Amino acid sequence: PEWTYPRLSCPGSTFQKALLISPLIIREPFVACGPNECKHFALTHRNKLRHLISVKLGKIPTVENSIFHMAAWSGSACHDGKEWTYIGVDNALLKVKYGEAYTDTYHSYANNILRTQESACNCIGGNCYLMITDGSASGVSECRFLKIREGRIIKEIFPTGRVKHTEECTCGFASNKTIECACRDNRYTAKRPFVKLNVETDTAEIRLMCTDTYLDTPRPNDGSITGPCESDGDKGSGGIKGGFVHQRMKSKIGRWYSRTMSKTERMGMGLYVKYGGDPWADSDALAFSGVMVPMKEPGWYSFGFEIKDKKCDVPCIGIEMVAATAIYCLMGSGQLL
Amino acid sequence: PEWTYPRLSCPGSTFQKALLISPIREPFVACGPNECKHFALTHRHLISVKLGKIPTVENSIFHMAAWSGSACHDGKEWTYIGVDNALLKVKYGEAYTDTYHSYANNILRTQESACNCIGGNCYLMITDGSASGVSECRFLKIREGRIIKEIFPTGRVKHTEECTCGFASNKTIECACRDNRYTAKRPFVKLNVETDTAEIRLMCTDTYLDTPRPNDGSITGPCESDGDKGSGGIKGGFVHQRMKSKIGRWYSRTMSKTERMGMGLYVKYGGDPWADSDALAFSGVMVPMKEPGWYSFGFEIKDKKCDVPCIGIEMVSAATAIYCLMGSGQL
Amino acid sequence: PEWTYPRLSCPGSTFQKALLISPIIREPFVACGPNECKHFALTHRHLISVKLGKIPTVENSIFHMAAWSGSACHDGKEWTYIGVDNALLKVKYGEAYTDTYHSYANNILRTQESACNCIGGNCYLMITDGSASGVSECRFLKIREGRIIKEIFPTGRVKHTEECTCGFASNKTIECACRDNRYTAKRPFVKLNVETDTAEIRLMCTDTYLDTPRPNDGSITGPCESDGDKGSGGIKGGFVHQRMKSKIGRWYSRTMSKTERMGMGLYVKYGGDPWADSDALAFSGVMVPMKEPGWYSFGFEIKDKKCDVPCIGIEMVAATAIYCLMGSGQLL
Amino acid sequence: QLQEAGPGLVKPSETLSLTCTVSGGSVSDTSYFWGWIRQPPGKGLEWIGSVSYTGDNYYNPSLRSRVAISLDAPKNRFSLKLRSVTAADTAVYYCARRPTHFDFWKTFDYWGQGSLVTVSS
Amino acid sequence: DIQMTQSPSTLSASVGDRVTITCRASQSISTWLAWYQQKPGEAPKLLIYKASNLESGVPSRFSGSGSGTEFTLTISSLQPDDFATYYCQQYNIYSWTFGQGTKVEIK
Ligand SMILES: *[C@@H]1O[C@H](CO)[C@@H](O)[C@H](O)[C@H]1NC(C)=O
Ligand SMILES: *[C@@H]1O[C@H](CO)[C@@H](O)[C@H](O)[C@H]1NC(C)=O
Ligand SMILES: *[C@@H]1O[C@H](CO)[C@@H](O)[C@H](O)[C@H]1NC(C)=O
Repeated sequence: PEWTYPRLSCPGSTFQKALLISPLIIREPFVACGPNECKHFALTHRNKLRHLISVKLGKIPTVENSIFHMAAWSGSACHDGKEWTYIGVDNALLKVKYGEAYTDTYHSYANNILRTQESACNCIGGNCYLMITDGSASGVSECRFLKIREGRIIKEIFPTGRVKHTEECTCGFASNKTIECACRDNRYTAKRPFVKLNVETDTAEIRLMCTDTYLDTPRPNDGSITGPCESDGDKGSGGIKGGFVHQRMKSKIGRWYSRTMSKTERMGMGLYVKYGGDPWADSDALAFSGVMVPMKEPGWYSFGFEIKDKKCDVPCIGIEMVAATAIYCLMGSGQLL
Repeated sequence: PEWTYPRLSCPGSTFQKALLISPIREPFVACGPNECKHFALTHRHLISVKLGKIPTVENSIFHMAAWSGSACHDGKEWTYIGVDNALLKVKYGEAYTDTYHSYANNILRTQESACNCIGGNCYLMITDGSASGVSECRFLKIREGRIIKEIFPTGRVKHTEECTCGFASNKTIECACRDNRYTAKRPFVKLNVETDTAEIRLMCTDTYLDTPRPNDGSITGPCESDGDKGSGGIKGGFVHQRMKSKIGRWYSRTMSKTERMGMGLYVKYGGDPWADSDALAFSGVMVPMKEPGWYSFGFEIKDKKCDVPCIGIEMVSAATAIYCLMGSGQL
Repeated sequence: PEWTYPRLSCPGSTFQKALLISPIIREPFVACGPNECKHFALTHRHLISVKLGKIPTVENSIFHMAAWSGSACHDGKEWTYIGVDNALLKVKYGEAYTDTYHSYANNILRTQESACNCIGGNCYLMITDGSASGVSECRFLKIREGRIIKEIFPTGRVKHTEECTCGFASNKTIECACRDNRYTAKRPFVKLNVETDTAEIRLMCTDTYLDTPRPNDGSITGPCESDGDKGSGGIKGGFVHQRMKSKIGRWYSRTMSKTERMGMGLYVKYGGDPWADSDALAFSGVMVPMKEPGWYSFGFEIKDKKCDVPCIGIEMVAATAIYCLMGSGQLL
Repeated sequence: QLQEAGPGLVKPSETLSLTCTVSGGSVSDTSYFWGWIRQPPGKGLEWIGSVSYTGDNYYNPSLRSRVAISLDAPKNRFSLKLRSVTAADTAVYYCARRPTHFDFWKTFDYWGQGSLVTVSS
Repeated sequence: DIQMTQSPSTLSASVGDRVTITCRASQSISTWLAWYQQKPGEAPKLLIYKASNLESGVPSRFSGSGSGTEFTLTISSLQPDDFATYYCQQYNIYSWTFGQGTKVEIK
């Protein structure tokens, strides 16, 4: 019973299909992992009866298997090394549950729809960092990072940079000093905002990703936004949560991202990677690693998580398929098959 | 595995919906270190599931035959209590440990809630005598499954049933009780656990808590008086908020004065309910008036360092809604 | 926790039904670690697991990893799960994916749907890669805490080795009874060292012809090294070692029928070396009557507090049954 | 269209507050960034920062510990606040406006006149 | 940040002469390099947008071009009204940094 910390990633260079869960009626799945177990979280099918539930990863989500953590139309989960944090929203209120007990709450700031990262959150020591957001998807939507300690909200972090619209952030650790997040951006652009959160200084900054590979959906053709790294290109309306994990090697940080194949519908799902660099100021295209999901199959939301091995962490990306969950992980080397 | 004690409550000032369990009767919740269990009766047996699971036959464990019952945890183990003219049977952990006989040769009943354990001593309310008339309650002190002492209350003991109990402090247990036949005003029990002595007096509060009820303040009389609408009734929710300097008291009430419909949450801080007529503040609506809102009960969730007051509500088989003292702001 | 070094077995002379489990699940096998046995099988496609003794279902099962072929073992500290789906073999240790192995022959990579054998922290796994009706080499992978640290290339008769059933002959030796498609009805036998990580395969000399379809024992008419009549297709047979202080007993299964996959008999021989001993194995009894199907048969061992219990199971078409070395007398 | 006003003198450790008045356009217009450029005497230009009505805000990282920019839409103006002014901060402070037109293709099309601020005891 | 250098830092040129000013970014800035004309006593006036384009109202004597790291501004015919200090900035990644600029003296 000791706090988790970011650790260097398990050796490997590629991703492969790891596990598929394909049948309760659930939506918007995610996975979160503690020191020795992974849980598959989803919301049980906006509506007062919606709930945040979980089953052990590898189980089929059924009523017999599922534990109901809290009422919620949206939510997240974390593990700080001593216990699980369950977070969710049902104006709107955000509730935080630690282990068995309800602890703090947070009220919509925008007095508008409140949502959180639909993903595992990121804990260092006993401090869990959660992205929350509100103001409506149709316009300006501001995100904040809540620093949660044993279920209590101790600090609210207001970001600088491009903050007019940040939603559904997929976060992971780049290093022991920082959390980075690949965010959704409705209304304004095909480029995902990228958040850098300094955990030593509890300071966040957001800039638009510079890469010419557009990651949100719908998107214009890659390389087709003749503007400075910061500009908003076409097809801003719509959008979807992207997968994103870090590969922390002793000397380099790899960054893995998901994208749909469709520039229109949410169809298929591809995997992209870049090693090293600094996305806020780096226009180079991401390398294509392979196809996680075929174009004839649904491919909606995707998320990152990391599996804890005994002495390293394994980056993994999950994909929602309207909904079944496919898991891909950084195991070994070679092409994704 | 040390005995539990009442602890100060977790900082917060309001209640919010926490959890709904919905597709059994007389549901309640009891909690111990590192777990909560949802209890209910099988339409008879006392059964339970881990809180958060939906009760199913595969999930439910049958603790004992019972048409009435309760449960407790003393820090070392679970106490399961129930009735089935009937006998009270007490189980501790896996073994059946003791019994208590009927005393008025009538329908023996218990709290249909969690009981309150301090140290190894679990305080259970039992009652007999029949609802349509005089019904004297007694408290049993149960130690490691055995009935060590019976406590006979003073004060207004004419009729006490279905008591929702909790700790006001480490030196006393207070209970918000049902009162059929005679009044819409709930009896309030103060049990001294240092002296195993109890007194019962009516809550003086103008905001009548039982159902059916008269309008607030609609009875000119002393705190001690009975008023109208004594026939019919329902168990109220009740929890304490134990702060370093003040004791908060939270209560539930149906919205309808005539029917078991809706459910509101009321609160008052400090004072002495036996001699304090001031109205309870309205915190909010737990259940809309178009929904059942029937029985409610208190329980406390144990955090690592503090306790969280919670109130659950029965909704007719029936669903269970849980509200808890998390955060601050309106419900 | 510590490593699962193999131990001498629990005394007894014969087998009987230890447990039967019966109501799309295929190719069952079981494996045991300290204080725990799991029943493994594939779905029709994941490697799934249910605790041994429960009937496989949804509620009592887990989907451990995607695969259409796989295996499992426990090293004394954690469970290792293996599976494949130009398929890639994945290795998972506990909950983490730890490594992979690519194709070699670039064929249908398959493994041992039986059990993985761990000594110390080193788990030995046989993998097969190569058509069906043709040459197919096998290799042994040495896996440590989920990582592949060594690939072992056998000598001897290696033209075709498939779907092996492995167990320990001793602390310093692993032996496996392998299927042979295309070339012979006789079953190949591999002897694997662990001190030198060296494997060698020779055809079992023994005139029991432990496969199906098989000839009568009028094949041979060739030195033990004779790939004679039938062998097309084949069945995944298996065996366990008895490991006694003074000698190694070897318990093998054979389809009763020489044609289709019907019935199942149990055979035993004690001592010697199957690579150069033509004497037929003794018949112990019938595990499955020749009215009922009897398909894959895996070996596994159940760990007792002080000793190991050799057990052989079998697939019915699905459902399975376990036979164990319990006491003496005859198989009933 | 842009005009600076405020103290022409602060002493070390004091906060400098300069306000740029907007006319012929509006700070409430989401298509523009408003901001400040510094020019120390004898030196070239240093960018300080810029803000938008949409909430976006950027600052020079070497300075972004001591600086805040406020877009005071109700009075159609904006201001620069610099804490702990010490010495090297003596400069002409200019306000400017940057349209995000076409696709963020422009850099400060409109400029103020500038206000020279001396830092002295 | 991106460090930008301008050269020549001081320029002596005649009326009717041709002026070339070069910006050297330490990192690629794609094609987003802006140029300004600062007459002494005045706020800098923008001349050039995306390396070229040319700001409306600029005398057509001015034009820029370039990509990546090396960019130039030229004045087709230098006139006394072109006396100014000229500056350029990265106009891609944030932390827009200006070079020291150049002084253009007209003789
Ligand atoms: C973070 O610091 C802890 C200190 O014990 C160390 O164990 C861990 O490996 C470090 N992680 C990374 C990614 O540097
Ligand atoms: C009194 O209550 C506090 C609450 O935290 C608890 O820690 C303490 O043990 C209690 N004392 C006794 C003896 O009841
Ligand atoms: C192998 O050595 C270990 C050493 O602890 C021993 O426990 C084990 O029983 C040995 N193997 C056999 C077959 O007895």
